[PDB]
Amino acid sequence: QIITTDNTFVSGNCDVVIGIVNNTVYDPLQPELD
Amino acid sequence: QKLIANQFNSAIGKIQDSLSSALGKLQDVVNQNAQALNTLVKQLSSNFGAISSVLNDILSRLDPPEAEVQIDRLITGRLQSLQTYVTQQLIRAAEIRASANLAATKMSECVLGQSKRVDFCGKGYHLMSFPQSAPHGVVFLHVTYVPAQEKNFTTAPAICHDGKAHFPREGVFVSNGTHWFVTQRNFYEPQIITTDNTFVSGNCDVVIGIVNNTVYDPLQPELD
Amino acid sequence: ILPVSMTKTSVDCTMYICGDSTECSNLLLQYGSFCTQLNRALTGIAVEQDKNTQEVFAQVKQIYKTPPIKDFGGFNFSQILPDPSKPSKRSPIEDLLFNKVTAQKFNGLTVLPPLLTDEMIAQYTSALLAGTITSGWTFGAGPALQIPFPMQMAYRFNGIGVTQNVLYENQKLIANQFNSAIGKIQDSLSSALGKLQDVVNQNAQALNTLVKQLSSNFGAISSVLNDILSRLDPPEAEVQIDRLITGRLQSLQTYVTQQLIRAAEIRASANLAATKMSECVLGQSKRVDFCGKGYHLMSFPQSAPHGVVFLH
Amino acid sequence: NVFQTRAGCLIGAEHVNNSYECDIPIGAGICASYQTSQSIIAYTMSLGAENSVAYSNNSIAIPTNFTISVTTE
Ligand SMILES: *[C@@H]1O[C@H](CO)[C@@H](O[C@@H]2O[C@H](CO)[C@@H](O)[C@H](O)[C@H]2NC(C)=O)[C@H](O)[C@H]1NC(C)=O
Ligand SMILES: *[C@@H]1O[C@H](CO)[C@@H](O[C@@H]2O[C@H](CO)[C@@H](O)[C@H](O)[C@H]2NC(C)=O)[C@H](O)[C@H]1NC(C)=O
Ligand SMILES: *[C@@H]1O[C@H](CO)[C@@H](O[C@@H]2O[C@H](CO)[C@@H](O)[C@H](O)[C@H]2NC(C)=O)[C@H](O)[C@H]1NC(C)=O
Ligand SMILES: *[C@@H]1O[C@H](CO)[C@@H](O[C@@H]2O[C@H](CO)[C@@H](O)[C@H](O)[C@H]2NC(C)=O)[C@H](O)[C@H]1NC(C)=O
Ligand SMILES: *[C@@H]1O[C@H](CO)[C@@H](O[C@@H]2O[C@H](CO)[C@@H](O)[C@H](O)[C@H]2NC(C)=O)[C@H](O)[C@H]1NC(C)=O
Ligand SMILES: *[C@@H]1O[C@H](CO)[C@@H](O)[C@H](O)[C@H]1NC(C)=O
Ligand SMILES: *[C@@H]1O[C@H](CO)[C@@H](O)[C@H](O)[C@H]1NC(C)=O
Ligand SMILES: *[C@@H]1O[C@H](CO)[C@@H](O)[C@H](O)[C@H]1NC(C)=O
Repeated sequence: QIITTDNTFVSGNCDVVIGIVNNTVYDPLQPELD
Repeated sequence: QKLIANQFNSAIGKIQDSLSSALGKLQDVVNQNAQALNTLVKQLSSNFGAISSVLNDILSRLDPPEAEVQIDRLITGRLQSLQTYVTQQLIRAAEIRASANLAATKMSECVLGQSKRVDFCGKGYHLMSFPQSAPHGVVFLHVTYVPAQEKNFTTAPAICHDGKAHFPREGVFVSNGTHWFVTQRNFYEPQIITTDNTFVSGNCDVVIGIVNNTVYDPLQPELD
Repeated sequence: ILPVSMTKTSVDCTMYICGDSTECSNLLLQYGSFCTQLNRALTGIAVEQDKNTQEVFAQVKQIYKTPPIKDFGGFNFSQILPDPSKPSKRSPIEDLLFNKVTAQKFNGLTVLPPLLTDEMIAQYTSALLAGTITSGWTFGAGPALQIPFPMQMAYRFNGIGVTQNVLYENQKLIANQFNSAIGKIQDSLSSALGKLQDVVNQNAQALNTLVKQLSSNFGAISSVLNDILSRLDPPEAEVQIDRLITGRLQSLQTYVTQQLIRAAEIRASANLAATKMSECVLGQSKRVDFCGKGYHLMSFPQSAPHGVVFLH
Repeated sequence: NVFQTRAGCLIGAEHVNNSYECDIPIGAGICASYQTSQSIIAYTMSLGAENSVAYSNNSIAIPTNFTISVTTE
């Protein structure tokens, strides 16, 4: 599935996990407000 | 993650130091078997009411027609002793079978997965178990999860924002005196009360305990 | 109703098989290993019965006291919690069960008192009840916390697939239904006990058979061992004496085997009751039809004579 | 010297009104231990730590830390 806000929750900063990757979020409410 | 890894390593070292200082369950059955074996060997040293303990002596000093009653008495005494030993061994084998069934269920649940039943794979919230080889038995290193430090909080079962009652999906409304936050029941993770973690169910005139709070409504700022 | 312990007894050979004669002890030396086996089995049975109470009631190392505030959101806990009017610690329900369920030490068949008294068992049940109504499950899985009983009941509702918005909207209805159910089970329990009365009756029957076997001649010319010694002479009455000893030894071995089977059954029942306490009482068991027919929420253990009951 | 309890007559050890943990069981809720010179003392077993949990209708406790403990069975 496309990584969105509904299935992913945010917690903490970025420099807290030894294993992290760079990716993007679709933000499924951004195109709806256009 | 480093703190949890260090805690796990310290716990492993602690149980390794504690186990080096004897075992109760494993040493009991060996002692009972040794006592039963010793009693079985010592049974033949008695006479069981006869005039001799060893069949050779009575068979030598007396003819087998004269030794018939003594040999029969020794036969029935040894038969009674063997029957008692077999009954005791059967009871012990039933106990060992029950213990082995319990250990097999423990290996199936706590080792091959995370058992949801509490107080079955160690005191506290169970995480995983590490079986280890033992002579005539098995042990389990039940890695559990228990709380250490807690704080007193003020709780409210519902929140009435705009005439509708808000309930936490997974967390619970807690307060430190001035503000209100939602956190899980096993860890303190205060979060701002929003629409995502709260659902509206009816009005706020049906619950005995409620507080006058607000909802951040994260949809609203992004609309501008 | 699940029994957890039975009557502890200690039976020896010199007091049961033998009487006031010395030659009985002399002839008992050839069967001293059997008497050692029986004494060790009885000692192990008593130790097992003492240990069974610890695995069921002593689940917490800390004693929890009931707070004086009895406002639990409408839930009436008068019957399960102890009352200050009675000097004993037994709960109203426990007092009803104590009187609901009802010498043999003449011939050396002494009764070993339990390590934990009935007052201590009632105190353990009261501590478990106080921990359950104030923390729910955190007092049995680590450090004890505090929680209102309405929130604890909402938490128990969430463990069976029902959301918490159906609880606070009709909390008065739930409290009234719980109070009515407690009153109904109190009224029904006053009308007897099936599992608890079976073990006591079985032990009494076994002891009665044990004292009745002494009146049997076992094929000899007399029942008591003193009449043959007083009437006959030792060397020709030694066969009758030996017949009496072997008959009494067979009876004692049969009694020991029956008590060992009963003790194994009692240990199995005690393990079942301990698992029921640990899952249903100290938390919420997800196993269907394990803590009662239906969706389990919580259980309240109550002290019973030589047993324990569960109010799921 | 001589103490009379529910589980018979106990000699060789004195009786103390203080209640501690039970090391060597005796019977009827009374145990014995070798405490402080030093001598064997018979006393009623303690049932645990006598503490009262502060319960209120608007008070909850949320833990903030944890320890990863391993129990050997
Ligand atoms: C993931 O993205 C972050 C930020 O976009 C990257 O961090 C930057 O790394 C470069 C070179 O290593 C630095 O000059 C910047 O100062 C960093 N920025 C920040 C905000 O830390 C990171 O390198 C990226 N990871 C990968 C694997 O490409
Ligand atoms: C209770 O917790 C809240 C959340 O951290 C505290 O509110 C913050 O306090 C700091 C300084 O103490 C301020 O800089 C923040 O702006 C406050 N947050 C908000 C949203 O206003 C609050 O102080 C805590 N209460 C007590 C008594 O310590
Ligand atoms: C929470 O706020 C509401 C609205 O301000 C309060 O409801 C009012 O309560 C007063 C007296 O308690 C009444 O005279 C008003 O008619 C109420 N208005 C409405 C719209 O219901 C409510 O009392 C507050 N909660 C608490 C606990 O004080
Ligand atoms: C909890 O239930 C008990 C029942 O055991 C209630 O006690 C009764 O109260 C009524 C009201 O005056 C008396 O007429 C009865 O004689 C009481 N019975 C007993 C056995 O004491 C008690 O009032 C209930 N408590 C609450 C808060 O509902
Ligand atoms: C939770 O408990 C752990 C273990 O007691 C704490 O970790 C200790 O932290 C102190 C100071 O930060 C160090 O000096 C110790 O060496 C740490 N011990 C271990 C085993 O790592 C941790 O700080 C606690 N967390 C909180 C928020 O109090
Ligand atoms: C995985 O382990 C290897 C071995 O040290 C290391 O080189 C690598 O960076 C690690 N990757 C992550 C994501 O931790
Ligand atoms: C919470 O309050 C009670 C009494 O008000 C106190 O005994 C307890 O220690 C407090 N908890 C903490 C974590 O301080
Ligand atoms: C808690 O109980 C006390 C005593 O009855 C009462 O005064 C108070 O209003 C109650 N609080 C809530 C939130 O129900």
